[PDB]
Amino acid sequence: MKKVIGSIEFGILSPQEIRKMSAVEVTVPDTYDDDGYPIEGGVMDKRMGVIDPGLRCETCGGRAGECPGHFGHIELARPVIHVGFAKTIYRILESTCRECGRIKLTDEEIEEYMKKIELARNRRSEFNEIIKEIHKKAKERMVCPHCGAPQYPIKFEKPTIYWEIRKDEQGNEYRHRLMPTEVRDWLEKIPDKDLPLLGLDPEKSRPEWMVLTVLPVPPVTARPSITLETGIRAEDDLTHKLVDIIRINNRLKQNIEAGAPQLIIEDLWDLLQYHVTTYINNEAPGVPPAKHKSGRPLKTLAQRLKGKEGRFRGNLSGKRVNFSARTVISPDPMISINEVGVPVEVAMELTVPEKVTEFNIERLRKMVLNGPDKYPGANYVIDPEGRRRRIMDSNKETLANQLDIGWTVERHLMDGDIVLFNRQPSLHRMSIMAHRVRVMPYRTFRLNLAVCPPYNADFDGDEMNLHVPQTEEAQAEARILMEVQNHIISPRYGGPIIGGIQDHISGGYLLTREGAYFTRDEVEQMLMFAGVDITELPEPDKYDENGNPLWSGKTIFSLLLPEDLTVWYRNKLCDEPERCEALEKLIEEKLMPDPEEVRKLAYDGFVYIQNGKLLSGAIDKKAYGREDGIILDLIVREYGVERARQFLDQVTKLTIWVITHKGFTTGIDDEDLPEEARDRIREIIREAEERVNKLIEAYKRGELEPLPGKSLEDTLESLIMAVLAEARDNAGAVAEKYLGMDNHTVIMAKTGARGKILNITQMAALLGQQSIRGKRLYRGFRGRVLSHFKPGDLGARAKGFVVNSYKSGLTPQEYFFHAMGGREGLVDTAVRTAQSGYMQRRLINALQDLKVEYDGTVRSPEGIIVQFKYGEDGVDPMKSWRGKTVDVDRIIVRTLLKMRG
Amino acid sequence: THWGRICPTETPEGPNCGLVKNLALMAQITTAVPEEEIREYLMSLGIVPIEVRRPDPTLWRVYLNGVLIGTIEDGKALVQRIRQDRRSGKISDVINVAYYED
Amino acid sequence: ERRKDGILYVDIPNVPKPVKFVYVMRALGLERDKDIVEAVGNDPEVQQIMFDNLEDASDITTQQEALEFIGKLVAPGQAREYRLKRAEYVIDNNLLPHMGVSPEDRIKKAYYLGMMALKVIELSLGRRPEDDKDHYANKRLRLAGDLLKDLFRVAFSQLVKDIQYQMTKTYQRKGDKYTFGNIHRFIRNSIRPDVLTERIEHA
Ligand SMILES: [Mg+2]
Ligand SMILES: [Zn+2]
Ligand SMILES: [Zn+2]
Repeated sequence: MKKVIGSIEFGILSPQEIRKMSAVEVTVPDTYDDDGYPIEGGVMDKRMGVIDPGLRCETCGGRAGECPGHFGHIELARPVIHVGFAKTIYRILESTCRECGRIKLTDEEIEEYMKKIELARNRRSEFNEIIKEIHKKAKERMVCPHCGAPQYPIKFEKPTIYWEIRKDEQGNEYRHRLMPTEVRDWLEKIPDKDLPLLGLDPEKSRPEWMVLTVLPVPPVTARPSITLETGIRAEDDLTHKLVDIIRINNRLKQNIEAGAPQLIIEDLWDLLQYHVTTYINNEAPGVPPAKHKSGRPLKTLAQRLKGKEGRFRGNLSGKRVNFSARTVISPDPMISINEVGVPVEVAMELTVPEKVTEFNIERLRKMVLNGPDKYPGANYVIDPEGRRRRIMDSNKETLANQLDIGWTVERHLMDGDIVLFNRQPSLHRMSIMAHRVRVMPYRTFRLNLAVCPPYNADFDGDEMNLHVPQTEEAQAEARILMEVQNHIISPRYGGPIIGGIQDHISGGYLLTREGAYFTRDEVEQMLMFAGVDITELPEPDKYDENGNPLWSGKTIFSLLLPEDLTVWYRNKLCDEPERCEALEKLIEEKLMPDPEEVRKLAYDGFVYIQNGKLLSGAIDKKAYGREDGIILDLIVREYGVERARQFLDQVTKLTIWVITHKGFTTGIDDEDLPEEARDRIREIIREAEERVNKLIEAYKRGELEPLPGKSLEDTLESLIMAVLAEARDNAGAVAEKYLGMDNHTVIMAKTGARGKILNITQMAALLGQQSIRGKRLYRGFRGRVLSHFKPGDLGARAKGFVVNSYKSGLTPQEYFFHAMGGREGLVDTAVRTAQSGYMQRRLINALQDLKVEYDGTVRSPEGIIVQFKYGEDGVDPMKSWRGKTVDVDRIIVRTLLKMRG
Repeated sequence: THWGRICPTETPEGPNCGLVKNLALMAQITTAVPEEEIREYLMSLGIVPIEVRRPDPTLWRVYLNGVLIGTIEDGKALVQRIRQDRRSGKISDVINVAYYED
Repeated sequence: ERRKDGILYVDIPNVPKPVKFVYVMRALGLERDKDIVEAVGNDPEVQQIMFDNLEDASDITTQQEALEFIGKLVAPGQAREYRLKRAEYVIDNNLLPHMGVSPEDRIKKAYYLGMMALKVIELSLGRRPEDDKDHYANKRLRLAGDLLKDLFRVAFSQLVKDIQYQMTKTYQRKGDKYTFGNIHRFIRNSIRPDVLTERIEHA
């Protein structure tokens, strides 16, 4: 019984429609009356609808607040030109014969233009161009091809005055004003077949209807009297304009019926036209804006729509939606990735409506007995009829014994309910996801750490919002479409986006590091902590000196992987490619070598898993990191989403336990270098400075070759920058060479958990050149940056090259240069946000309508076909492996291993 | 040129970055001395006013608070004399003098 | 400004449109072409540049009619005296007002215009570089003292206007015998300090 508007076609109303659609013929300019009652025949009649309280509508019989209002019409004495259609009318007049009214065009031209219009229907711009071309062609013509009668030029005077420049018997050109009746007579004779070329539809917009003969009156609800603080019924501007229209119409009619002279009839006609134009649009060009009773321009129909806060552009907005909360977030890895911790106070306010049935009557009875204070309680109960009551304490004991099927209880949030989670600014799709509630004390939205990357959140004061869907359909949509599990693989690049970040990588490396063994106590404790379901330990690997059994980390990790997973790849720790070559040789030769042989050839740079057993390699970013998560991707794409969630939720806790109870830290001595490395760095710096000075001298004495792209100075600057960058790279290479892998900072950098090699270089060896907008520092005094350098100096030290690392400490000039660099970085960060936001807004406004049809095609909102078989292959980027439609190599290897095993 | 006058680090983050600054600890902001006393001083130093002569390629142009007031020769000697008088206590410390050889 | 053709122009804030440079110098009483050239320097290329500029002026205005032309730009009042007064007003109170507003100050403003034109010419020829707008030699700080000075100036102007209006109204509604009978109370009873107090406070 409830249908959905499938389309809206716009047209021009006909006078007959306005007459029959309307109910009351407004004739008397009557206001609200002294007693605030609707006067008969007034602007606010009772057939128009009632907004005043305590009376019934005449037409529908509805009380104020339930009567939608009804339309009325005004019978104009003389035709009036609509302001909006004035330009269209003028264009039409220049294209049709004065006598026949047909289009002044040859039949062949008509056929050609009709074909072109049929082809370019959809494209609005091309349609307008064709219309303008036809208008120009017709207007340029002088003799009607059908009648041969002359067509005196028509001149348009803004806003609604038309002049026909006619030639007298003496040849003088005089302007003859076209009265609206003449325009109507001209427009009526235009046949239907000529309308499509003229830019019209002969079923919804006829040219005769552009000139108004009947003016509809909006209902009282559309023009309500907002009243005033004093009680004065502050009227609507539309009401005042309608009153003036009625007065002028009656005056014009009575003078017409009294045989008045033509001049006064013309005066009243023009007054009516001006009033109508200012009522439709009070800001129409060439129209004096009508003043309110206070002397301000009246807001009219045009102004009521073209407002940023009006119906257009105003309904779309962001306001305080119901059932929402906002607070800071704190981390906790003890909950599953698809769970969120909610404070008790929030849970006691964001109620969710639940209808009581046979299988949940007792739970709701207990909840309503708890009242609105105990946590598992309710705040409102709705009877089957529809009244709402607050539980409180007076009637807490009742409303439970009288609660049966058909009631509705607004219980508090409980564990398992579905809830959305948002972080602003919301950039991509993953910024809103659905979580499961887990009510815990204190006041913070607890969030699992593996879910941080998609949200792009850090626990340094960031705030998040959650919304609680109310209806069952919304809850089902959130649960099935929006859960965190389904969004492991990012739609952008087809790889994972949920995975370990900082400890989940470093601790994994510590666990799987070569030569790492654990005692029985640690093994049992970490397995129980991770939640892994086990009941007997595997066979010990290697015995302690005093006789205690030991277990290598690789087997413990292998206890998590599925029973038939098999994969091999090269991680980021590969520094001796020969060993990787040997392992690849063996694996490719056999496809299933005996695990004993692999043990002798094991190397932590080459991960190899056979039937769920980790035989070689170590865990790093490429295992289950933010991107390139080979193992996590394999689990997602081969064992289903639930298995992937379980694997992530176990490996996270296991790695956290091992890093917590194994010890991980960093001190000031993590970037202490031996004396030889310091001497090497010092001599590198000195040599680079010497070369720079040599370049400067060569430039000074005219010995320089300017490449075509640059002048002498620009070439000099390019050479200097290249030399300094190469020197910094050499120093970094030396520092990296002398820093061992056992160093914790080096571990963090190499595994990719956090930081880059450049950070170690800057902190230990050398900071390097400082630049602004890709150029050497130059903005300062005349010829020098600081005041402590000789003017006209281009040496490396004097233009932003700093030679002290963070450990050694910066001299004041170096400190100032570093400040310049940091300020530039901050400014760039500040501006790029706005620029990217603008670009994204443009792209979304352009592309947010495209969708995949049921036949695989992608169609524009106006019906144009944009793409057959979306993506030219039909593969969702999420489902794609890494861009490839099907990774047939993995398929071949996996099937061969499964069936040959 | 912000060295010693504007703190190079303390600045808000966001739209106001760089546009809002804080004075350095050694910074000192000056007030104004009566300008006609200073003008009388430079005139006594021997700068012939612009009404009696015109700028020439071999003449130095003297500006006071940005307005040309006369011409002189050997501007270096003039600025040396003014500085010596400033640190001899003859005139106030508000006066600052610089010359451009270019 | 120096256009791409080499012809100089001056942009007065009140005058809606730029004026040619030699016209402006002649309006300030500097009429001699030799003196106009001398006021900007003696470098021969600069001399030739201004020879071209005065040739562009074509001696259309030599002593007068420059003020009349300016009056043509600045809302001509259709009267010789009206155009003359408008031209001299915008000349005195909008061409370097820091040099003074008396008609005598025009001859002094001529030299400043000349040195500005010399700066523009030197920049055109590359003899001097651009001026760095961020250099603190070119920046000043508006302290609390001068801001208070400006606010107090505005408030005091308002108070003076109110004083004049109140004095005029009281005289016209009471007659001569009261005003000059005892001027002290007459002056004292027209102050209305609340205008000043509320203006400064709300600012
Ligand atoms: Mg943050
Ligand atoms: Zn009704
Ligand atoms: Zn015809």
